[PDB]
Amino acid sequence: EDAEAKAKYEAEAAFFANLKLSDFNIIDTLGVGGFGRVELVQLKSEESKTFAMKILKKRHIVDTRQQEHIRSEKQIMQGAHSDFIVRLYRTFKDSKYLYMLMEACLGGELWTILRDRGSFEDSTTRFYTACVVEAFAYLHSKGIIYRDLKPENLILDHRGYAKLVDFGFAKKIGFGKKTWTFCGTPEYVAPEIILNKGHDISADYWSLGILMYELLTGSPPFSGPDPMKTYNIILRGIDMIEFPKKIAKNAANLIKKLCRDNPSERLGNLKNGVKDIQKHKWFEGFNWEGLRKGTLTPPIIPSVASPTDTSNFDSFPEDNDEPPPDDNSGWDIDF
Repeated sequence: EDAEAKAKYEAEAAFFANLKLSDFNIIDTLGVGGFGRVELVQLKSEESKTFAMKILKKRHIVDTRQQEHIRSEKQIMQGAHSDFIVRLYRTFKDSKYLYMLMEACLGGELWTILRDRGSFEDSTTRFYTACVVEAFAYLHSKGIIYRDLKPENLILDHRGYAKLVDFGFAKKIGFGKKTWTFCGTPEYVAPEIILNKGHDISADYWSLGILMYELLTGSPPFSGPDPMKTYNIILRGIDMIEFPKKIAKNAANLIKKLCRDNPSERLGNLKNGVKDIQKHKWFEGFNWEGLRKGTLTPPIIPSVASPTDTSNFDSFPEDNDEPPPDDNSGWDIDF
């Protein structure tokens, strides 16, 4: 359906080029962080159309020296056209804020669902991991590293399909090159990142193993009382970890194959690439075709009554903060 899809995407681009911020009403808050907030917004002329608007304070970006990361986030997410990646339709800007008009996924944050349930069963975790694998296949085929994989970066749509959000640390990297930024909490850093050896797409495969473990247990496999102990545990290796009994044999095999120390040895980096992950015995009987067609039934069916239903999210108080200072540095010229 390539010609149909291209026509649909062109029509979308033309549709969003014409919108202004005054075309939207704020419905409710979907998330609050240090970056800013994510507000559910409703198009005034078509009340069935709602979106997740991420609103970031520009001065806080400058203070944290995240300008390049944010520009990369916009470029990568706005150019990505994947059913397993939250769409970024367009951006806005004024002197104090950046605005990112994203696809609204009202099934809820995977991290809050994981919190409520404690842990996910094997088949549930398998569905979510397959969603991540498809997203990674797309990005890596485009030479993009995601880096920031964790439950907080996955969100469910109204169907229960999981999609990657937050591309703040995503980065395009050349063949035969590496990047050096230490991103993410200490529990999620690959060994090459801990040892300051540089990293590439292979680090994503490490994170995939971590994510499976966390989804199956509620906690990532390497965690100490302090960051240095955490890194020493990571250097000790996935094979030195005492896996809990609930993790199935094949899941443990796949986790160990993704979390190998040598980046060139990790599953997904070998001769058949991501196929080696998809063909792993853990995915025996998993219908990848049905997942990409949307016909596979998700493990958790969200209840969403309408495009303005935010009941799958935690409640958040309205923004009452002092506005940040203006930022006219011009680094946001493309927004």
